[PDB]
Amino acid sequence: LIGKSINFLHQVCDLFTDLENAFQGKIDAAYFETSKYLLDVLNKKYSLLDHMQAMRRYLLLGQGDFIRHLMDLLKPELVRPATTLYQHNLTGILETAVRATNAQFDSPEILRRLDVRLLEVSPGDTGWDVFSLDYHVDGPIATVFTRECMSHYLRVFNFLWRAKRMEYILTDIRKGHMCNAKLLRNMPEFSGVLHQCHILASEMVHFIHQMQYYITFEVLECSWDELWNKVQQAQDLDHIIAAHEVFLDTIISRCLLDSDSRALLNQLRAVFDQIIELQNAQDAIYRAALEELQRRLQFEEKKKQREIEGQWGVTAAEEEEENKRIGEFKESIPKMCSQLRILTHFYQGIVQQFLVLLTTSSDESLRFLSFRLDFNEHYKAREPRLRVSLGTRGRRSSHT
Amino acid sequence: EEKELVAHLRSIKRYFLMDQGDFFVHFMDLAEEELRKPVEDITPPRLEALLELALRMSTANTDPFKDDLKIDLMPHDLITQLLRVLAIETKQEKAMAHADPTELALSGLEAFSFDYIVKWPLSLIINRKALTRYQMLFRHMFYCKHVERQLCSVWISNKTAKQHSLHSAQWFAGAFTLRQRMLNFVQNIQYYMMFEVMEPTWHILEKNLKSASNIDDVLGHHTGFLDTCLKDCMLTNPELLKVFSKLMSVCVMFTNCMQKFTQSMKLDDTVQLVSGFEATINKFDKNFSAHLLDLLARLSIYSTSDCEHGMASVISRLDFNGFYTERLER
Amino acid sequence: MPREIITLQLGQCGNQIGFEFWKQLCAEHGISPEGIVEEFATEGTDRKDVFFYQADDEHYIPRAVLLDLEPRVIHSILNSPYAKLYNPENIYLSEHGGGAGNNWASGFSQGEKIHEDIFDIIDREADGSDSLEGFVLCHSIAGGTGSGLGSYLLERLNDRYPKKLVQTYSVFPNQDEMSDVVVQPYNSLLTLKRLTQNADCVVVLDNTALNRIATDRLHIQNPSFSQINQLVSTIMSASTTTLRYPGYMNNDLIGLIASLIPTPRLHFLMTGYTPLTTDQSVASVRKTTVLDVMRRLLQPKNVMVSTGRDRQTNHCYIAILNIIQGEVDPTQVHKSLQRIRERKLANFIPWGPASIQVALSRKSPYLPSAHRVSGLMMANHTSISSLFERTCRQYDKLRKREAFLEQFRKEDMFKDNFDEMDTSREIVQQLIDEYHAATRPDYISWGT
Amino acid sequence: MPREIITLQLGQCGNQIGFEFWKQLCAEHGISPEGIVEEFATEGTDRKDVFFYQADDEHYIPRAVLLDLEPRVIHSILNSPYAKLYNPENIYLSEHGGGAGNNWASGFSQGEKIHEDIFDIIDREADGSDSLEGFVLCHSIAGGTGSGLGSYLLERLNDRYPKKLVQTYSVFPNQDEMSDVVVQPYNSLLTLKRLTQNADCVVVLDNTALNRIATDRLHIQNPSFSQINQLVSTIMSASTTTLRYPGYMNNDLIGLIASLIPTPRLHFLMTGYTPLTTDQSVASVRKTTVLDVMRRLLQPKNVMVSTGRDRQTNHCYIAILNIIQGEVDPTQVHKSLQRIRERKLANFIPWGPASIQVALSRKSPYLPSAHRVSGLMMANHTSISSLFERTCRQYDKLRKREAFLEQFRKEDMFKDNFDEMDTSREIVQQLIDEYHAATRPDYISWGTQEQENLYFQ
Repeated sequence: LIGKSINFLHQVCDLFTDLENAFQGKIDAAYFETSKYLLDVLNKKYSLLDHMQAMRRYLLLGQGDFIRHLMDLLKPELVRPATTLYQHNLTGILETAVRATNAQFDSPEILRRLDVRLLEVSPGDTGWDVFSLDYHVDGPIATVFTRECMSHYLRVFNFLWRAKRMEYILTDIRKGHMCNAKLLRNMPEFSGVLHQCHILASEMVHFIHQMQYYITFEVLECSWDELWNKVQQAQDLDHIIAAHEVFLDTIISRCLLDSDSRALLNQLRAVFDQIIELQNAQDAIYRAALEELQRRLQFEEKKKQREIEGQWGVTAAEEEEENKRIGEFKESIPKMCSQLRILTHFYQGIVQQFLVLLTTSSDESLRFLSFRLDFNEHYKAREPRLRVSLGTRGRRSSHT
Repeated sequence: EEKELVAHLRSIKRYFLMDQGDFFVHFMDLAEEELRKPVEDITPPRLEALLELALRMSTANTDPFKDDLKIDLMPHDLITQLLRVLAIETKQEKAMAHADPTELALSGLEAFSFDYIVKWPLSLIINRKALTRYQMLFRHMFYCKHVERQLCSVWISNKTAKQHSLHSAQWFAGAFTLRQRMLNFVQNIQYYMMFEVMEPTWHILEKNLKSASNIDDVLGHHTGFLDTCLKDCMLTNPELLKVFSKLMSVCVMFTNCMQKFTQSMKLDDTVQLVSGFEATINKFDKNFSAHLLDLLARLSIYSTSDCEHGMASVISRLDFNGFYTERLER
Repeated sequence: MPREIITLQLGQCGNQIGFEFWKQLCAEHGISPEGIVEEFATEGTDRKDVFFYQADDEHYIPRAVLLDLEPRVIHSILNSPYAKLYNPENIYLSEHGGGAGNNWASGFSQGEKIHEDIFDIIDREADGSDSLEGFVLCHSIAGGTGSGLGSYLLERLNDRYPKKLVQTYSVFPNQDEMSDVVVQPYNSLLTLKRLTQNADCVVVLDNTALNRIATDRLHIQNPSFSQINQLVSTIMSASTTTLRYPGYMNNDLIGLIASLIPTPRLHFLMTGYTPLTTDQSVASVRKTTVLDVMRRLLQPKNVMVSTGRDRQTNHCYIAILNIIQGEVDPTQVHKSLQRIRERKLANFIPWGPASIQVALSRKSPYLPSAHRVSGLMMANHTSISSLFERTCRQYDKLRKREAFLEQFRKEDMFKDNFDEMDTSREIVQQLIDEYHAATRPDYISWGT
Repeated sequence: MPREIITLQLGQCGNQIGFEFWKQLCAEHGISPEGIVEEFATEGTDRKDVFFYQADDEHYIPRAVLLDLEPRVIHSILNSPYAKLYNPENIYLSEHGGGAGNNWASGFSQGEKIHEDIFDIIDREADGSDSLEGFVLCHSIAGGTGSGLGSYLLERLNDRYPKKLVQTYSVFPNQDEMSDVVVQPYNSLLTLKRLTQNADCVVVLDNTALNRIATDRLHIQNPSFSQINQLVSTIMSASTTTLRYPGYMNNDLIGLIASLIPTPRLHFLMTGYTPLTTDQSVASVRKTTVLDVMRRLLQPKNVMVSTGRDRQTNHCYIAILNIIQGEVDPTQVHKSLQRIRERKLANFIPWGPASIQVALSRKSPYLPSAHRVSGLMMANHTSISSLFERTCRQYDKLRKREAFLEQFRKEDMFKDNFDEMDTSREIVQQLIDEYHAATRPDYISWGTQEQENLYFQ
């Protein structure tokens, strides 16, 4: 262990009577001293604790304002086909969101390590599929933040970013619906379409935001804090490496980024995709409802203005066209409501199945995602697994 | 010093011996609805959360070892378990082995025990044999408290029934007197178990643990403590335990009947319903009195033939006013 | 959760007794007069929620409702150290400040006028209580306001928490002393009526008995009215101890009174305490023995109920529970039982199961005990009927004479007649008869 | 980009409440009263940009527009330590200083007179925001000026930002104190109307519950209006903490209100907080038990919201957003919401997935919390309509009696008729119907005139 620690520092940072025991204690003490010196050298030269803090802030979503701002900025971009995304443009958007959010207050050494990564852009891909945070690890810190650890951290970052992007898309849809309700108050027949869009978007936002919360806090933030605490408490360079690897593996598993949680990750990804589909459908419904409301308001305003000018408020042809437009809007409102309800029901089914898989997942963060997705027990009413998982195991260990 | 045997033992007293009455009150308040379900219908999450509420809610939160306190749901009710154990090498062994396990879904109230996590090297002293004895004591006190709570609920329900109908007050007098005999009985049994068995055996343990010369002396004193509490709580006599079990079952059935009648009267042939209720109360009173006289008779028998001087204390507590004395003579 | 007790404070005397009771309960639970947990109350084994309710996440407020028909007592409560103990919404003061004029009926009518405030107080205390057992009304039966308002509070406590048990500590007026409050016998009857109808167990606190205990046991030659109120508060504490000090058994008020109250009518309880000491008499730590404790608790001179020495009737306890704390020798307990039997110092009910329950608990570090070993007895004893029967007879004697009825006729409840006083006297007579029956095997048929 | 919130300060009382809200947000974000980040505020983990805008790289200026018909409050703000937080061009004070005379219609006319300044402030704050979420209107429902000006600000924010969310902190009047403003019900009705129609989420803070808590816990016989208003501002702050303190979830105003506002019309939210403690009672470290906490939360004396008993609507939760302040684990928040569901404290829509969203955020190190653990719930529950329906009915009762109307007849909005009051009553009725619809699977069609006509028959 001593020679290994020395090599890490270099490359990364009674004898007459009982000969066997005379040097054993001395060998162990020298090993401990050399290993401690190696770990201190690795920390001082490679900023291992600083790299871990950067990973926590960016890849573990610890800088929650930064992740929020990134997702909000990406929402209008990430809905577009990824083939039109420029990695330079995505990095610029990330930097702009940082400057517009509390991420601007991060240290330049931390902020320089938080970046936007664009995956290989394919047609039809959304930004949620290609956006990730990354944390560059090198030198001695790369012994603790190994390529596997960095990949797991980036996986958790991307998963949280995708979930937050879908949540924010659905939140923008619902915000548009709610705001346009004020405009559509003069078009009450169109208000229901906006309300249905708001409901579907709210369900999708709830699902995506709960998945992101679980991943970023229960998995990512906790595992990052454990890594940082272990590194600060590390007695040797190998102990620091092992503790950081274990932390990263825990983050991957609980954020569903490990190899074993791949089925849970697929179910969560399908839930996020159904939430994004619901968000897009709700945004389209709300856009149509707001356009109809604006047309009705413009027609009413023109009628009032012509009446004030002493002209016949609407021509019989213009009045027939206005009545036809209002009729078409009202007939589309029940249709829009039905489409939004269908999208909401599909999203809710996908979310319920994801929550069931998460509650059956070994990862505790996935159980927290299931509990959050069914806070009002909607998914618990739809997914039996979220109800069963907490009740069944605790009674069995109580019988001994 | 390093394994804090006395601190762990004080934690065990706090939880397993129901020394923290406020803790048990809070726990039973939070958990009563969940524990009343069949063990299969109980959500273990709710029991763990009620335990945590009771831990955070009691003065045990100042106990550094409170996290070693666990909820344990026993696979068998305490009475069947003790009768099977006592039947070993007895003529009853075959009867218990051939006794079909009654299809009565074991309630959490009957399955509830504590467990206590002892780490090495302290796991040498607070072993599973000790923890199981602590679980037996806990479950016994919890069941006594359940019977007390039921008798008080029947009391409250009857006080409410007395408020809604002035005319029904005459019919309620007999149910009140039955409840009062059950309540005085339950409280005196709980008092014996808590202050003459569990408390004395714990004080003996702490004194003996203070006099221990080695870890084996501490283990010996703890085993002797547990065995003394087990002996003095009447847990080692299968006939007394079986009579006490029947008495508590009759008490619970009486309290459930009184609660149902009071709820019906509050929500509200009625003369027929009242005569049926009074007949049920008189049948419960007869059964309770018969089981109580059999208990007092058995305590007197063991006191005279087996020199179990402790059994005379049970009798004197049970018949402190001589209510059973004429009945015992009869 | 603890079995919370709502305190109803009625009139000047009742409000003083309630304030002193809440002070004593706070001291036993280590609650400051301001509602702050005292640093000395480190023994978290006490049920503070029994005597205090949480008003907010940080402030513990005594569950006390101050009700008076005269503003002097309510203002004195709001000017007392317990001003922060009571919920300000739980303090009802009559705007007219005129009191009940020493008229029980006027006090009852004022209680009816303050019914809304009192039941709001009871509901607020119940909602702040996780497992509210019920309300305990502390009042004097000798005045006009405290007796009638106490009965009103008891009625409203039964109405507001109708499914919860309500035990009361009702101080009955002395019937052998000529009360300067000519309507006191009516007031005493009304208080015994309310205890009979709305309480499940009533511990009768005779101010004559309080004075006797102060003289013979506390060595107080002239017990002050404040000392009588403190004795009544001590009696209420002793009767509520099983609710306030949780143990293996009798952890709730309904559970505590269940063992004590065989029939709803036989709810007249007598109390005894030993050793009894006045606050001033703390100096001499009397080495009280178990025999001395049991004898004084069974002695009428130290008992907080003034029963006459009936030589013809074997008055008896329906049930007695003695909770003894401290160093107790089994041989001393045995000698105590022997001496009690030889002297027949206690008669027990013959008609039902009764025992002394014993729960072992640590003492409060915040409450100074004047005795190296102390014990409280709560008992249902037929000798309380002698207080209730005498109160009923005095009530009938006053009502038949219309004595002090002019003060009651000012209030609507007594404007046309004094029928409420006669009904109170009849209820107190029935309560006395039922309590006397509880000493006899025929108590099973009592009230038939 | 962060979701900026524009603060609209209406009338004397509303402007004072808004100023204190902005002060509290600054304290939580470590912003000095002058708008400068303190040198000690090195923990850049707080989201100041949610409630404040940056004027330069160093100076954070509140997105606050101060509109009053009486100059006293605006001058007091400009004479307060927070004078430099607000844009001085965003402070409108009526030269006449006479206020609205406790007339809701006068307040609306004053808002119309200060429309340009307030909407210019809102637009300036939005343009400085890369991804402005919306405007938050701060006003009082009891006065005259703040209610009308608040309704005007909400209307103009809805008109200008039709794709942006509008969250409101709507203070309901104290019902236990006799208001000197006899026309308060008209003001309250207009404010509830504007929150229902033009806001996307309204957190109702009922001063009546604050007064009840002051009475029962502080032993205060007569709780003043000021303490109730400060409690209401605290409740709004707690409900907005998840928007103001970014975390893993609900880190933006649109994200915060999305989880709380299930339908665009059913946007009337009720709030609850536990454990509630008064700032003064820090002295007594109360051994509150978990059982005592849950019982007290259910006790009306400890709940910071006085919801009316609606007898007509089987109220249910439409959507719930939980803003948790302090050290919060997302799994613990989730378990808490689960336990709330087990107790059926909120009924959710049956036609789609709905839950209480849980965001885990770090607490501000600079703000001392009087409570070891605190939590805010924001929920849309139809029983909140019972307060708004009662306010509307009282407004109609006053208008039919012309009570205190002489102050309103001075303003153009009420000179010829009281149509603004009837429109406010109609908006509150539509809000009630939508909240009732939001309890039903037909919530997809909530706010459609067919459902308003089916719930009013």
